[PDB]
Amino acid sequence: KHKKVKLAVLRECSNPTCGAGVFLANHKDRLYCGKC
Amino acid sequence: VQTFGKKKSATAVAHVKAGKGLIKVNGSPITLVEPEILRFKVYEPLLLVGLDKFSNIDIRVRVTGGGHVSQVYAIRQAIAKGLVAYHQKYVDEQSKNELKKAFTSYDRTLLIADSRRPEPKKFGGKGARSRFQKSYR
Amino acid sequence: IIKIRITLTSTKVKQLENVSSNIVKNAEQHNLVKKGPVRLPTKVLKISTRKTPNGEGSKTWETYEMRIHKRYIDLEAPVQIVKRITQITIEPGVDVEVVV
Amino acid sequence: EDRNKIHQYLFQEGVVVAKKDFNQAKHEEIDTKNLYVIKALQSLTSKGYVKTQFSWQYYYYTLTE
Amino acid sequence: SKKRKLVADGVFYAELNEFFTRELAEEGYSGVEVRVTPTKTEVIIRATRTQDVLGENGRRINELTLLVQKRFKYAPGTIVLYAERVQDRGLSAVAQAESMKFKLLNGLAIRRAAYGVVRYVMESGAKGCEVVVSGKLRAARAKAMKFADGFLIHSGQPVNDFIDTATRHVLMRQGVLGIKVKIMRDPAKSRTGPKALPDAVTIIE
Amino acid sequence: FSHPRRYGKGSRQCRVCSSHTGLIRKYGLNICRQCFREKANDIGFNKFR
Amino acid sequence: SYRGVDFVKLAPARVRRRFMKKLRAAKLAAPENEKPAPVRTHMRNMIIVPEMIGSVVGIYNGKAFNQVEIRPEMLGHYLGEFSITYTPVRH
RNA sequence: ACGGAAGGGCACCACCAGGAGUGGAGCCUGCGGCUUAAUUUGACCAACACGGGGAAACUCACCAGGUCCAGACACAAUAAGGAUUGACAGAUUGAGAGCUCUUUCUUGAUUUUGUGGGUGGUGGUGCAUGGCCGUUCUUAGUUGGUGGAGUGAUUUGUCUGCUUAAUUGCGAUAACGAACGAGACCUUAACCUACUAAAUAGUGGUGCUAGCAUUUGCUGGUUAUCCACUUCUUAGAGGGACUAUCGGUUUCAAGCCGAUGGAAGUUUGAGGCAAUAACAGGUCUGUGAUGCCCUUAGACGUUCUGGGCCGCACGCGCGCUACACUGACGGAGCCAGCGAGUCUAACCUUGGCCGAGAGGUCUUGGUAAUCUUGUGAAACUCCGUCGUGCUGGGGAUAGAGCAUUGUAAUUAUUGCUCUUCAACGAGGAAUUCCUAGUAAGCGCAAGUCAUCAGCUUGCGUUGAUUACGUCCCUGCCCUUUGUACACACC
Ligand SMILES: [Mg+2]
Ligand SMILES: [Mg+2]
Ligand SMILES: [Mg+2]
Ligand SMILES: [Mg+2]
Ligand SMILES: [Zn+2]
Ligand SMILES: [Zn+2]
Repeated sequence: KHKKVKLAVLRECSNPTCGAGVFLANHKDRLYCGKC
Repeated sequence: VQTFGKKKSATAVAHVKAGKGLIKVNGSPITLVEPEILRFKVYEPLLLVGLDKFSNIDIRVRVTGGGHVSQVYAIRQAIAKGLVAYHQKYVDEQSKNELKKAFTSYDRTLLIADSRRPEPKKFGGKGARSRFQKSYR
Repeated sequence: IIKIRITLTSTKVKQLENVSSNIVKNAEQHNLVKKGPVRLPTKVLKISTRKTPNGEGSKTWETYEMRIHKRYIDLEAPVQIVKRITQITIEPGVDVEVVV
Repeated sequence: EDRNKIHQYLFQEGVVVAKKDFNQAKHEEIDTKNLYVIKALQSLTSKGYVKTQFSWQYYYYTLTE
Repeated sequence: SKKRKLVADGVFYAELNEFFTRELAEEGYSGVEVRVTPTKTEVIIRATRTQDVLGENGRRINELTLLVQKRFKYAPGTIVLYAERVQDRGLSAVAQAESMKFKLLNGLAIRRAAYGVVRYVMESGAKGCEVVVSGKLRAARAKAMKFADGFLIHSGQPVNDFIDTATRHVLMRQGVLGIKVKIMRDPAKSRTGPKALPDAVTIIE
Repeated sequence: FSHPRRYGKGSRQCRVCSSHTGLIRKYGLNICRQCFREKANDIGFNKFR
Repeated sequence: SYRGVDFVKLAPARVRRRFMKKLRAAKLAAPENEKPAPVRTHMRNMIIVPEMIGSVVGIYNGKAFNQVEIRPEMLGHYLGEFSITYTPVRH
C-alpha cells in the first residue's frame, strides 16, 4: 500500500557521479541522499 | 606348457616346465594351499596318476578371481590340465591318454571346467528366482 | 616424424571398426610402424528405472544400455601423414582424439 | 536503456535464447536481468515482430518482418 | 570424461530433435543427423520439403543456425546447418504423423485422414502401415480407432530393424487426440542392415 | 527473494520438464525418470536384456 | 552454573561447531525488579549463550509465539527446545 | 461368461517332497486410525521400502504468518514542467524488509487506475482425455480374402487322435491359400592351445637387482630396463549344437526315452521384444500433453521465515536384528564380481603425518582396462577365550562426551567412545517364495545422495535338502455339455 504522495512542484555530497540533482533530505543529521 | 582352470570366476594359470618336481600354487608349496580341509582336493590330481612320479616336471600356478573353494578347484583343475598338456606335447599321446583315463574316470572337474555360472538376478525379488514376500490384505 | 596415438570412441561398432581398419590400411599402405588397435572394453552405461510414470502396478523395472566401445592405435608418421590421417576418418558417430 | 539493450541485441544479432530462470541475475550474452529479457520479448510477442518457442525451457525468440 | 561426454552428445541430439520437431512441424521435419567434424559440427535437417527450412535465400536456415549456436554455446562458424529432402518421404513415420496431425487440426474427418496416410504409406513401397487415433473421436467416451493395411510385425529385433513409429498429440476443442503411425518398410529395399525377415528362407536351384 | 538452493532436490531439476522429483543424475543426464523413458532412444540408451 | 563456571570453548561439540542484539535494548529499556519485555523471534536454531540470561523471548513454533524466560540452566540448548511445535496427543 | 459338470492338457504368483521362512519379539519403513494449526496427497491378486516417496531448508503440494507480479497486449484518465520506481535512519516486523508509517529525497512515460483480454496454478475432474504403465494373460491365443453352412446373430477355416513350451507340428479335413502372436530374432553366460592385436591386459629369457640357499636353484624387485609370445585378460571377424551318433519306443509320423561323444543336449542357461480384444485399473502430483470447471493481486501464481509431512490408546503389510556352541568374542589367515568418479572444480581418493575412534591435515593418481582398486568385501578358514546360565546370546531404550555434512542437526541427520543392557528361550490360527550354481546365508557397487539404508536395481562369495510328479487346493488353456447369467455367479 505504497501511495507515493504526489510530492508537488519544487545540496552536494561525495560520490561525484551525482549531477547536481542529489539534494539531501533534512530531517535531522540526515547526510544521506536519495541516490544512496 | 601353459594351462588354466576355472570353477566360477577364479582362474588359475599353471606353467608346467622341465624341472625337478616343484609344485607351487601362489609362490608357496602345494602343502600350503590353506583351506586346511580341501588341501586334498589339490593333491588329488597328483595322488591319482603317480605319487611322486616326477623328477622331470615343475608346476607353478597363479590363481585369482573367485573365492577360496573356487580357487582350490581352479588350481586342482589347472595342474591336471597342465600335466595332460605336457604329456601330450612332449612325452607321448599314449601316456597322455592313459592318465587322462584316470583323471576322467575319477573326474571332479579335473579336466573339464564346470559350466555352472551365476544366473542373473531379476527384479521383483532378491536372487534369480526367489521373489519378494507377497501379501493380499 | 612424431609419435602419435589415435583414440576412437563410439557406440556404433560397425563405424568404429570401419574407421580402425581405415587407419590400419593407411598405415600399412605407407609401411609405417604401429602398435595394433587395442580394444578398450565396452563400457555398458546401464540405467535402471521404473516403467510406470506413477506408483501403481507390479513393480516392473527396466534397464537401458549404452555401449561405449573404445579403440586406440599409436604409430609414427610425419606431420603430413598425421594431418591426412586425422582428416581421412570423419565417419559419423566415432569420436577421434589424436595425441602426440 | 533497460529495454534498449534488449532491443539492440535482438536486432543486431537477429535471434535470442533465454533460459527459463526468472531469478538468474545475468543473461548469458545480454547484460541485463534474465527476467527483463523474458518480459521484453514477451512484450515483443504476437503483438508484433517476434516468434517464440519453448523447447526445454529456453525461449527461442526470432524476429519477423 | 568420455562416458559423460557421449551421454551429453545423446542429450544434445535429443534437444536438437525436439527443438526441430517443435519449430519445423509445418516444414515436414523428419529427423536430424549430427556429424561432428574436427573443423565444425554439421546438423542436417531431413525434411520432406526443404525450401521452407531454407526460407528467403537461407534466411530461415541462418536464423535456425544462429538459435542453435546461441543456445548450445558454440563458436560463430563452429556449427552449421543443412537441409535434405527425404528420399521416399512416404516411409517416414514422423512425417506421416505430422501430416495427419495437421489435417486433423485444420479440420478433416478422422477416418479420412487415417486412411489417406495409410494409402500414401502403402503406395510408397511400404509392406504395412497402422494408424491409431485414440481419444474423444466422438462426444465423451474417447474410443480408439485402428486403420491398418498390409502386414505388420510386433515382436523381436526386426521391430527395431524395420519398423518406424511416431506419436503426436493433436489439440482440438475437446481434449487431446493421440495419433500413432507405424510403418513397416520393405526389408528387400533396406539398403542397410539385414535385407530379409529372420524366418525368410530364399532357395536357389 | 531467494534462499540457498546449492544442494538437495531444489538445487537441480529435469532439463526437459523442470521437475524436482524422480530425477536421473547418472552420467549427468539430469533428466526426469519419465522424460528419460520418453526420449531414451534419442540419447542412445537401448534395451537388450 | 555451567561446566566449571566467549563462553563457547567450554561447551559441547555442536555449539562450538556452529561457531538478537535488541535483547539488551529490551533489557535495559525497562525498570528493574521485573522481567524484560518479550522479544519475539522465529530463530528456533539459536543457541542460548550466557548473555541472554534473564530475558523473555517469544519463540515461534509455527504459530502463537510461546513465552519463555531464559534461565541459567538453559545454556547450551536450542531456543526451539522450549517452544513445542505440536500439541500433545492424549492417547 | 459361469458351473459344488464331464473330458484332455498345464502352473512352486498351485499343491505334492522339502528348504528358507513370514505371522510371535525389539527396531526400521509404508498404510489405516487417532491426534493436530497442519499432521499434504494418490493408491485398498493387479494398494500398504509403491508414486523411483531414504521430506531439517528446498523438494511441498499442508499449516501460522510476511513480500512481489514474473496481470502480455488493446482502449481511456492519471500524464509529456512528473504516470510511476527506489530509498538509508528510526516506529512496525522473525527479518539488516522501506511491508506500512515518522520523512523528504531519488528516478523517469519503462508504469498506475478502470476495461476487456491474457498468464500462472503439485487447484478439481484419470468417470472428459493423450501418452505411458499395470493387469486380464505367461498363457497360446487372434484375424480377415475367396469358398462352404446358416432367414440370422454367427459358424467353418482356427479340427478327431497323437505330439510340443507353444494354434509347435504330424496329420485329418468344406475348405484353400494367408496375416499377427509362438517360434524365428536380438542381448547376455558358458568353449575356441583356431585368426587379428595389445607399459591402459598379461606371461616368460635376458639385463639391474635385496634375501635364503651357493653347482646355481626358490621367492621376491626393477611403471620408459632388455627381447619374444598371446595360455590367462580384452574385443573384433568367425567357428561351434543341429537334440549329433547309436539303440529303444513310436498307430505310417511329428516326437519321446536312455547311453556315448561334446564346453554346452531343459527351447543349452537368463533375459529383451512380444498379438487381437479389453479395464471406466493407475497416473491431470513427470511433462511448456491437455479439454472443461475454479482461482488469478488479502492469489489456489510465486517467493521468504517458522512449523508439519516423523506427531501415538491401537490394528495391518514389506523388512532389519536375534533368540546362540553348526555360536559370540579376540587375534591370525586375506578370496570376488557388477560398477562410479572433478576442468569451472571440488568427484573417487592412494601415500605420509596426527588422533583411541569417528575424523583431521599435507600431498598424490585418475576425465579412467592407466588411479582410487587386486575395491586385502562379508559369510568363510585357523588358533585361542568363553561353557550353557537371558551368559561373554540379543542390542532395544536412555545418559554423557567427541566429530562429520549442511545457512541451519532442537523432534536426537549420521559416525565415534564409555555407560544403561528391554523384549526375545525358535513364535497360535494362518501364510509367502522357491527346482541348481537355484534356495538359503554373505557382503559389495549403483540409484536416490550436501548428510542419511534396515529400500531397491544389479553383482559376485559360500552353496543344500527335496521333486523330475499331479490336478487334491488355488487358478489357467482347449473341447463337450447345461443355464432362467450378459452389470455375465460378487
Ligand atoms: Mg519371441
Ligand atoms: Mg472360430
Ligand atoms: Mg510419509
Ligand atoms: Mg450367489
Ligand atoms: Zn550519489
Ligand atoms: Zn522430466
